[PDB]
Amino acid sequence: EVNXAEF
Amino acid sequence: RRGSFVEMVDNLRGKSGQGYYVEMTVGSPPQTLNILVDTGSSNFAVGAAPHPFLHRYYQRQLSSTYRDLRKGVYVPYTQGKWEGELGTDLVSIPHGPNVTVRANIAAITESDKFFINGSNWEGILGLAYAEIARPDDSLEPFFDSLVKQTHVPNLFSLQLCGAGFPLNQSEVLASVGGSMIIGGIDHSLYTGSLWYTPIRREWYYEVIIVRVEINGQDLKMDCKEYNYDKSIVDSGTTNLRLPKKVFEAAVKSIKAASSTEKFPDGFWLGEQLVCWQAGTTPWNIFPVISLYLMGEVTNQSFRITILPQQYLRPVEDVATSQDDCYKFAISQSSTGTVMGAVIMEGFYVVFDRARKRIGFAVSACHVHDEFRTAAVEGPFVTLDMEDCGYN
Repeated sequence: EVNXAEF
Repeated sequence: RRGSFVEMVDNLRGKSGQGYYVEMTVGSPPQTLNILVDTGSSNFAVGAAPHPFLHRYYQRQLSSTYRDLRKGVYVPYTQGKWEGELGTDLVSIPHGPNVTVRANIAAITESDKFFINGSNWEGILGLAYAEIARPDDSLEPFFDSLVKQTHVPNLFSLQLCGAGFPLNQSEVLASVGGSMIIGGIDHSLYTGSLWYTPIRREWYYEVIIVRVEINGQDLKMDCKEYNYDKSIVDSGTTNLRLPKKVFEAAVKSIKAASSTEKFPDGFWLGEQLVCWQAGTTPWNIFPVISLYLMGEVTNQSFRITILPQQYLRPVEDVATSQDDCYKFAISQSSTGTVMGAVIMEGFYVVFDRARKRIGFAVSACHVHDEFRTAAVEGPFVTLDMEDCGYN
């Protein structure tokens, strides 16, 4: 699984 | 009917669980690296030192065109993060436009849960806007440099192609995983018409969802909840991620629709696979899911509809048996809706930056069966859609 920029 | 950007067609490889990547070269002489296509970020970065999962990496000391920016950069994502050193160098996309540009590059020197074993990619290409680039928006994103330095139109489009069954690393390597058309729209990649939704703000590729249906049944929530805090299109995220309240309502409705069969809670939480005897996956008991998106015309919306062939992600069995297995690729989010790869696999997606809009059309490579197909349909008379946007 990938979960790429913070939130 | 006709596809006019053949050199870029089929230039991607990968799968939803590990990302889709395009071949690129950096430096002089050219160093070839596989780069993940990420519309959810804005930094161009490449592994620049050995790592257990990297077969190759960027060696700055061997590029005569390398320029050191003498500045560190740190980028954390929803999952994964890396630390790097900034610089610029010449970059090319072999199966892309025939131009070379000088772009910012973050040479990754440390990382955590970022690179994936057997993914075959060694870098990331953040295609979103400067507003979310690190350290700040003064660091020009790759696509911006590309458009500023060439005549490439300010648009790109993505056809992510899921196989519908699992692929090991060697199969991923030998198979076509899709297309990234830089500078245009290739008409052989979709069927039907392209419907466009406005990009709400140029930071992430943010859109507004105005209605959600599960097998035609309205989830019936305040539409603000669907974009609670934001809704983005992200090629670098596997799942369709939904705000906590929307996720709970959606799961309740998907469980009620597929209730002829019962699955462990672990399945609905996206943690455990479910398997069926070869060829017997009961597609028809799972519902289609429709997301309605704000249209470009006032009071008009359109919908994109995906099938369980998109939201049930193929995974290899524990014993690599002949069963067909999957994980539920819909999960909760604390940072808004994320239209990830499992949504994008149903459609040809046009990131029309020049006209600040995103186009959707049924993909010529979406997985389906003989009874149902993914769909993009419109228009629907929809009111006060901007009320759906969260501020």
